[PDB]
Amino acid sequence: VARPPKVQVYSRHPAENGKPNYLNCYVSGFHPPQIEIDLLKNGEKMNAEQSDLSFSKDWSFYLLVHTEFTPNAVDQYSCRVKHVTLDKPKIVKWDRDH
Amino acid sequence: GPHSLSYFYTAVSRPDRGDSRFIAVGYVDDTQFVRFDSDAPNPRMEPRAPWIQQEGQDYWDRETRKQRDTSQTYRVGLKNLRGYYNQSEAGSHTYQSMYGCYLGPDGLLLRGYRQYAYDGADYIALNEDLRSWTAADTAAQITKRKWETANVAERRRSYLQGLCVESLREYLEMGKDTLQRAEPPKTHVTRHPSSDLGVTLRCWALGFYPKEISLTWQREGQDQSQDMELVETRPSGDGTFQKWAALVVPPGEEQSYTCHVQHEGLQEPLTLRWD
Amino acid sequence: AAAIEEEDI
Repeated sequence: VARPPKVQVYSRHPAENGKPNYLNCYVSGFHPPQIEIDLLKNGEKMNAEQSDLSFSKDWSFYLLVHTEFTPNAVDQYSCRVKHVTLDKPKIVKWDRDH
Repeated sequence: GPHSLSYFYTAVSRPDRGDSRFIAVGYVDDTQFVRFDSDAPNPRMEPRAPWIQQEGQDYWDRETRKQRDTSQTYRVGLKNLRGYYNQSEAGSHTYQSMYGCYLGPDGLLLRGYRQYAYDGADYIALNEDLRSWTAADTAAQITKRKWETANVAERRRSYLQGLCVESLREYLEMGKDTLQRAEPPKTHVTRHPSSDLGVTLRCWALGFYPKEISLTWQREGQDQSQDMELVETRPSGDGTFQKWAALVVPPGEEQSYTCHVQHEGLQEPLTLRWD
Repeated sequence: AAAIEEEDI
């Protein structure tokens, strides 16, 4: 049985408009390792970097997708994940409070 | 703390390309320091933490030699495992191993481990005496016999008690300014609207190392862990970690709750409220 | 430093 991903989208530092920050999508707990994780700026895929494939003690995998960004008032940010456990892509929106 | 050196190997069969891909990452404690990707052209062991770059060319050459060898060992493994389980070449299958050494307070090996998994399930594991194996099913007993015949158990035990702990101790000195510095979480509490008769308090712990931390809410000193949301600890991207704990309180009752943080790089356990 | 892994599954 495949295991589904947990997904968290968040900034490195607390978000302040106009201050350069870092945008993170942390995907964990999945199996098998084939997966597509995209950070989105208003729906368009960002050219984000992805960490090396690692896994935890239960053998489930984890990955960090991350890129530079500068928050402001109107730009919407989200992370989109495709996996064999998901019939439709899972989408998580970033917000400053999580 | 009890420091560790660990490696994580993922081998994946790739039917369409008719090959496989081997990926290895090495950690010291919560810090990734090396990687190897069989897909990279002229694949080599590669630094992933600044302090490992002071290793001279002989270290990089010989780590590269092993990973290239073990990469092809795991490619054969994937085909054998296909045979053991009456599987076609249609699908992709995953073959993982992890192994490492924990360092006790006496500089000695606290606990050594080596285990393997196939398609997410435990396959075979080295027992805690580092002398015997435990196999999970029929297929793994085939592997257990082969490794008993060839005396693999004490090759693992020797590595685990010798070179594993020895390199761990070099790494710990090489990177003592970061690896052996306990960085404390920068904490604060925020308030947000919720639902009917509901107001959420969220207690953040940001940029800490190592990963282990304890976050709890308390009302008059009694734990509120039944009604609290605790996110999985997550990486910051700069080598540190992040976590928060949130709960729903009745509007105007915020000051009756406190957030409690213990982290190894904190003098006292910290108590903070909503300000 | 990594272990040397030689024997097949």
